[PDB]
Amino acid sequence: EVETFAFQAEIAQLMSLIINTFYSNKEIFLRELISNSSDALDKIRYESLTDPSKLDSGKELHINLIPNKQDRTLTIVDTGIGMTKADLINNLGTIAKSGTKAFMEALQAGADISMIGQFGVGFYSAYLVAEKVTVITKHNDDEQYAWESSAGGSFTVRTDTGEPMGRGTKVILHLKEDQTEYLEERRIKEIVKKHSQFIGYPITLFVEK
Ligand SMILES: OCCN(CCO)c1nc(N2CCCCC2)c2nc(N(CCO)CCO)nc(N3CCCCC3)c2n1
Ligand SMILES: [Cl-]
Ligand SMILES: [Cl-]
Ligand SMILES: [Mg+2]
Ligand SMILES: [Mg+2]
Repeated sequence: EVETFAFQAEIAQLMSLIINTFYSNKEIFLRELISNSSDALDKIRYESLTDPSKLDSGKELHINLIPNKQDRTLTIVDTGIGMTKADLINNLGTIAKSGTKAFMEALQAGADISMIGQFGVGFYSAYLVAEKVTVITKHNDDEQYAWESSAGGSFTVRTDTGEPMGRGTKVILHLKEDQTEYLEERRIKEIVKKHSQFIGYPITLFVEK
């Protein structure tokens, strides 16, 4: 079964502002998702220091970037702490309420979309380049879930039946027709060097073949 939920009103409003505002500096989306992945890897490494069994689900701590020109997708894979069902459906949302509300105050008072990260809501910057986002995730304490939204006020959560990951998150960006530059090898490398040169984990760009 697939469950369907409404976004909270303020998040539906942020998503609509990110989709509708003319704004050319779209490349900042990659920094925000790599920064989220780095947070998740920090959390599992920290927890593993007092409880080594947390790494039984896998020891490697990395980020892979996987462009696919045929499917028009860009996938960010990490082996971080992953997210529970309750994270996906409400807990990460309730923590976002205040950053979302403040970011939207800041934008009306002159701030631009590139400061989204400073409010803890960088994930939604995905919607600068993607018409749909799929988030496949596995936390030690829960089962594998797929989250998915094409915006429009709702999102879905289902149990995931495909290729089981051990622990961590796959973000699948279904790119807009005019945003294929972000599948180009030299553009991904330019963006990673410019915005995220200082991440404490290996970032491997997979080449297509
Ligand atoms: O890059 C996107 C994928 N990842 C996985 C990285 O492994 C990711 N990580 C987040 N975090 C770091 C790993 C522990 C959880 C936090 C995180 N945090 C929040 N929120 C808390 C704010 O800090 C709400 C605001 O976005 N929301 C996320 N979303 C995306 C899917 C669920 C819905 C909203 C989210 N997503
Ligand atoms: Cl993760
Ligand atoms: Cl609908
Ligand atoms: Mg990510
Ligand atoms: Mg990810």
